[PDB]
Amino acid sequence: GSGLRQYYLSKIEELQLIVNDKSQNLRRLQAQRNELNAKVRL
Amino acid sequence: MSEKKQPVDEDNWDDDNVEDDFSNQLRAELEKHGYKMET
Amino acid sequence: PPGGGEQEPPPPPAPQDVEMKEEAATGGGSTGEADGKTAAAAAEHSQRELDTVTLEDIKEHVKQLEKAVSGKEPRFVLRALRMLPSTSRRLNHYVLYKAVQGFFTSNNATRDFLLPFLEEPMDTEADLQFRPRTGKAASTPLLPEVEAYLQLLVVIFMMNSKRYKEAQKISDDLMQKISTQNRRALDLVAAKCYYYHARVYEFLDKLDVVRSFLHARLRTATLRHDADGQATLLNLLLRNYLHYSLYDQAEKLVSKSVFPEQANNNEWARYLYYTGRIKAIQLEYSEARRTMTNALRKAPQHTAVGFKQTVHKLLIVVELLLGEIPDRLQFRQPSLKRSLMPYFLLTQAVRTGNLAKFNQVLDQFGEKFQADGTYTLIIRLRHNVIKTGVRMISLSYSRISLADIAQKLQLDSPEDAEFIVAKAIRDGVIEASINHEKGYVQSKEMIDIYSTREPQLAFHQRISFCLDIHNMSVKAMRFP
Amino acid sequence: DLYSRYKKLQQELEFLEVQEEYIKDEQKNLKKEFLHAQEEVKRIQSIPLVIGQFLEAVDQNTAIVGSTTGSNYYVRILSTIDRELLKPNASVALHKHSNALV
Amino acid sequence: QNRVAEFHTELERLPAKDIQTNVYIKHPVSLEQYLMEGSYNKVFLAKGNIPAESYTFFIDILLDTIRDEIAGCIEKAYEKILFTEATRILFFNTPKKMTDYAKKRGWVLGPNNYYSFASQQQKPEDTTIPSTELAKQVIEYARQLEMIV
Amino acid sequence: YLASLIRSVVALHNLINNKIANRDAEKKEG
Amino acid sequence: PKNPDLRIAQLRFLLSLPEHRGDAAVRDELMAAVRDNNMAPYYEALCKSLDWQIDVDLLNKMKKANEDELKRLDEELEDAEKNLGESEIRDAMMAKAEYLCRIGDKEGALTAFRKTYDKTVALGHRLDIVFYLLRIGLFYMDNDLITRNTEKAKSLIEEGGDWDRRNRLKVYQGLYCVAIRDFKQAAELFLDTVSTFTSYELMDYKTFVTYTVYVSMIALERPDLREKVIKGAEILEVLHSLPAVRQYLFSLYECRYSVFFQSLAVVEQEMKKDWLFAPHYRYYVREMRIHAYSQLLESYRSLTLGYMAEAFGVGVEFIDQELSRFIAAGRLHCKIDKVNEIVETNRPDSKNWQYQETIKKGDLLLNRVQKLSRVINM
Amino acid sequence: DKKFHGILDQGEGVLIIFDEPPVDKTYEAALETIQNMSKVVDSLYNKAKKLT
Repeated sequence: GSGLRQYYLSKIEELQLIVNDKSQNLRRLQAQRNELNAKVRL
Repeated sequence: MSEKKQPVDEDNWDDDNVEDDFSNQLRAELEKHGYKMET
Repeated sequence: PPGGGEQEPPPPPAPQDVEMKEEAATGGGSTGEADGKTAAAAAEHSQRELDTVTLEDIKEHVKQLEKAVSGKEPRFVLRALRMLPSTSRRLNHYVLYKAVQGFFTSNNATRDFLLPFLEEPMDTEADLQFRPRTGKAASTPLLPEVEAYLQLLVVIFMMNSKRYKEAQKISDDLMQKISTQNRRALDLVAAKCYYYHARVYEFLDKLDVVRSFLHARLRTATLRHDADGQATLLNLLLRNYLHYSLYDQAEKLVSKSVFPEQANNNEWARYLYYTGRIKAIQLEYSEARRTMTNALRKAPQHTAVGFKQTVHKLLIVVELLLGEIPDRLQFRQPSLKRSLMPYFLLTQAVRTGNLAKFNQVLDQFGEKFQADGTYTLIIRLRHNVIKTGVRMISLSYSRISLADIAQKLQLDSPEDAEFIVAKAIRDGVIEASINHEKGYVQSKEMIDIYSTREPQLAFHQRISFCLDIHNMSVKAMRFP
Repeated sequence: DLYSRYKKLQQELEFLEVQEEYIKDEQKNLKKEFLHAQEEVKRIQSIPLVIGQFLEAVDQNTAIVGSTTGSNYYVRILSTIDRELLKPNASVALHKHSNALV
Repeated sequence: QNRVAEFHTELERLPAKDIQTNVYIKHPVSLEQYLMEGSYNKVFLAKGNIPAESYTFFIDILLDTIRDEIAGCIEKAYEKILFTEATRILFFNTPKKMTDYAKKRGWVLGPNNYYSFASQQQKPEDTTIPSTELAKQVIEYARQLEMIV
Repeated sequence: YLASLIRSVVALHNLINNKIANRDAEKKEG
Repeated sequence: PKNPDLRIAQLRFLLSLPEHRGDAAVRDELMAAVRDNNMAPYYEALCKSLDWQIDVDLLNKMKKANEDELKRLDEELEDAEKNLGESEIRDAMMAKAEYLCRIGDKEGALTAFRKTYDKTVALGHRLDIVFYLLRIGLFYMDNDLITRNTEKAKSLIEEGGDWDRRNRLKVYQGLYCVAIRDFKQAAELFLDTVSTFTSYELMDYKTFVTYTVYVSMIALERPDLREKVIKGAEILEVLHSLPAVRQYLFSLYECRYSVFFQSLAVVEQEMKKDWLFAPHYRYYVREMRIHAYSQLLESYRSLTLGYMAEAFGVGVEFIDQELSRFIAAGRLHCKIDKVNEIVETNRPDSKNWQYQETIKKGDLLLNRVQKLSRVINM
Repeated sequence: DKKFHGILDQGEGVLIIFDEPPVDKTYEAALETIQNMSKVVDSLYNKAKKLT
C-alpha cells in the first residue's frame, strides 16, 4: 500500500488528470470542426 | 475578503498646489509693487 | 410583551427559507460535480464558494432562535446517503424536518451540539467519499459559531472542530483520493477556517504550532497539489511573521515560493501588498512602490475592506521618502476621512522646509504613526527632506550652481552645500556633473526614446499580453 | 487492475493526443475546402441573368423582388451577398430559370 | 560594514529600547541616521561620544566605508579638488594615503592636484545587432498568430 | 500594438457571449 | 418683484462674511431689511448678524398682514365653482406663491412652486416656477438642491428655446453656473453672451460682460481669441465703456508685460470684494501670470531674466522664485538657469509626447482587461 | 501668431528659422481608438455585471 501500492496509485494520478482535461479540449475542437462541416456542406 | 479591520467606516495635487505649492491662492502675494515703486 | 411579542413571526422564516435552500443547491450541484464533472477544478459552486464568502458573514450569525436556523444543523448534518432510496429518504427529510422547525421546536445547537452532530453523517452507512460535502459540513460548525464573533470560551471548540477538519485533510491525504483534486477546495476551506482561526490566534498568543503545521500543509504543496493553498497559507505565514518584531523578513525574501499563479484578482492583489510591505521594510527604493501602486490598483473593488485603508495609507508613504511628493486626498473616501488627518499633516512638512513643523507633527501624531507600524519613517525621512528640496531645485534649474543651490535651501554655509553633493551622483536623484574647477551642478537632457528602440521595448510584453487574452478566449469558449 | 490502470491511462494518453493533432489537420484543411466552396458557387451567374430590383426581405436569406418583367416574386438569396447593400430598392440580378437574387 | 538591510531588521525586536534609551544602540542608531543624508564625516565630528569603549573597530570601518565611496565619488566625473581637499579635510594627515588614492585609484598628484580622465566609452551603438533577434520576435508573432490555437 | 489591443478585446467578447449562453441554457434546462 | 429680488440675496450673501468690511453692507442692508416688505431671509440671520435695529415688531405685522392677504384665497378659493365647469380654476398658487417666496420662506415657497408646477402642466408656467426655484437657489445660497431642478429642466423642460429657454437661455450662464465649480464652463459656457442683456437677472449690458471678460481670457492663448475679445463688436462697446476692462484686455493682447500686474492687480482687487469667497480664484491671478509666461516664454528659448528685470516687471529674485514655483510644479515647460542668467526652454518632440501618452492609455486599458479577464471564467 | 516658423534669442540677438514636420498623425489617430476601446470594455463590463 504505502511502499508498494502508493507508487502506482499516486502515479495514475496525472495519467487520469491529463485524459481528464484533454477530453474537454477534444470536445471543444470537435464542436468547432462540426461547425465547419455544417458550413461548407451548406 | 471578510476582514473588516478598519476604523469607523482631488485635494491631492490641486490642493497640494492651492495650499502650499500654490502661494497666492490661499493668501495674498501682491504687495511687491509697493516693494517696486523704487526698484 | 405586546410590543416585542408581535415582532417575531417574520424574522425566523427568512433564513428558514433562503438560508435553508442556498447551501442545499450548493451541496446539490457541488455533489453532482463531485461525482460527475471530472474537470470540477473550476466549479460554478466556486462562485458559490465566493457567495458563501459574503453569504454567512451577513446572512446568519446566530442560529435564529424562535426555530429558524437551530433545526438546520440537525437536519443538514443528518446525511447518511447510502444509495438512491436511502438518499431520496434524506431528500424527504429536507422537507420533513421543516415541520420540526415550523410547528415543533428545533434542536438547539449553541456551538456545543455540532460536535455530537458529527455522528449524523456517520449514521446509516456514512459517506466519506464526499469529503467536499462533509467538508462544507465541517465549515458549518463554525458558520454560526465563529461568524457570531464570540472569541469567548468557544475558541477552543472552534479549535476542536478545525482539528476534525484537519483530520479531513488526513482523509484527503490518506483516504480514497484517486486524483479527486479536492485539496484545492480543501485549501479554500483551510483558508476560511484560518482567517477566523488567524483571529483566534490574535485573541491568543503566537501560532508556532501553525508555523510548523503551516510548513507541512504548505510542504505537501508543490509536490502533488499546488493552487491557492500555498498562496493563502503563505499570506497567513507572512502576516504574523510581520506582526511580530523580529528578523522575520529576510526569511520571507529567501522564502523562494513567490509564484503561486493567478489568484482570480483577489488573492494575488493583496499578495502584492503582503510582499509589498516586506520589500518596504528594507528601505524600498522605487522597486516596490510600483508594486504598491500595482496592488492598490489591482483589487480595489470592495468598499474599505479594512486593510485596504492600510495599503492606501502606507503606499505613498514610501514614495514620499523616495522621490514623489503627492498628498493623499485623491480618494477622500468617507472611509478615509478619519484615517487621513495625521498623514495629512505628515506629507506637508516634507516638501516644505519647516522641519521643525515636521517634528511638531511627528511628536503630535506619532501615536497614530506608531499604531500604523511605521516606526522607521523618521530615521530615513530627514533623508528625503533635503533630497526633496534638492530634487525640486535640481529639476528647476538646468545649469544650476551647487554654490548657489545650497544657500537657498536654508543651507547657510558653503561647506553645508556639498554634503548633498557626495551621493546624489551615485543615487541618481539628479543627472548632472559636479566639478571643483567649476562647482556648478549643471544637468542635461536627452532624446531618441523614439530614435532608439524604446517603443518596441515597451510593446513586446503587451503584444504577448493581447495574444494571452486571445488564448484565454479560445481556451474558455466552447463549453457548450 | 491497478497496474493495468496505470498502463491503460498511458494508452489513453497518446491515442488521445493523435486526435488532438487530428482536429488541427481537419480544421486547416477545412479552411481550404471552404474557400474552394465559395468559388464554385460562382458558376450560377455566367452573365445573362436578368436585371430586376430588390424590394424587401421577409426573414433571413429570403426576400421579395419585383422584376422588370412587370411581375413580382418571392425568392431566396445567396449567402455570399453582403447585407449592407440593401435598402431603397437596389438594382439586382436574378436567374433566368430559378429567378433568385444572385 | 555596509549592512543596511541587516541593519533595519535588527531595530525592530524591542520596539522602544533602542530609541530613547540604551545609549549603546542610541549612538549606533543616530549613527545610522547620520549615515542617512550626508552625515558621514559629521559622524567624525561626533566621534568623541562613546558610552563604554573606544568603538575604534567601527569608527575605523566607518572610516573605510566612507573611503570606498569618497574614492568612487572622486572617480566620478569631477574636476580635482586639490591635495588639501582630498587629503586634509577628509582624514589622513599626509600618510601614504597619497599612495591610497595614487595607487588604489587614479588622480595622479604630481603637479599640485589630482588628475581625472575620460571615464566614458565612444558611444558604440550598432542598433542592427537586434536586427536578427527582433526579426525572430516578429517570426514568433506571426508564428503564434498563425498557429491553430 | 493597437491591432493586438483591439484583437484581444474582440476575442474577449466571445467569452462573455458563450459563458452567458452555456449556463443560462443549463439552468433553464434543469 | 421677484425680478428685483436678486439684490437682497446678493448683498446678504456679501455682508456678514467680510467682518472688517460690513459697514456699507449694513448701511443698505437695513434698506433691504424693512423696506421692500422684506421678511423671510433676515430672521435666519438673527444669529448670523451682531447688530440689528428693531425689525421684529415693525415687520412681523407686515408679513402677517400680507400673509392674511394671500392665505385667505390661496387655500379655499372657490371663486369660479359656483355655476358649472371643470372641477377647479387656475387662480390659487400661480398668483399667490410669489409672496410665498418673497415673504413666505423657502419652504412655503417650495411647496407652492412644485404644487403649481404639477398643477399647470404647461411649460409656460414651468418656466417661471422652476426659474423662481433657481433664483431662490441663489437667494438662500442653497446651491445644491437647485443644482437638481436645473438638469431636471434640461431633461424634459428644455427643448431648444420656445420663448421659454431661448429668450432665457441666459438663465444658463449667470443664473445657474459656476459660483464655486471652476471647470470647463468658464471658457466655453461663458462665451455666447449673445443678447445685449437677457432679462430676469443676468446683466450683460452692465456686469455680466464683467463675468465673460474675467472669464474670456482663459480658453486659448493665440488661436484667435482676439477675434471674440478684440474683433467682437458688442464686447467692443462694453470695453469702450469700461477702461479697466478695456485696458486689462488690451494690456494682455498688446504685449503689455509690465502692466499685466497692474491691470491684473486691479481685477484681483475686484475678486477681493466679491460674493465668490471660496472661489476667490483657483486659476485667475497667476494663472494669468503663467498665462503671460506661455506667451512671454514663447519663442524666447535664449531668454535672459535680466530682460525680465524690466520687460515684464521687476524684482529679479521674485521672478526667480516664481519660475522656480512654476517649472518645479510641472507648469511653464522650460529650463531656467543659475548664474548665467538665462531662461532656456525645451518642449518634447512630435513623438516623445505621444509615446508618453500612449504608454499611459495602454496601461490603463490593459489594467481594465486585467480585471475583466478574471471577472468571468472563475 | 503662427505667421512664421522661427525662434528669437534674447542673449544672442539672433533669429533662427526651422522647418515644420507634421509627423504626429499616426499617434494622433491611435489614441482615439483607445477612447472607443474604453467604452466598449464598459459595454462588456455592464454585460458581465448584469449577468456573469
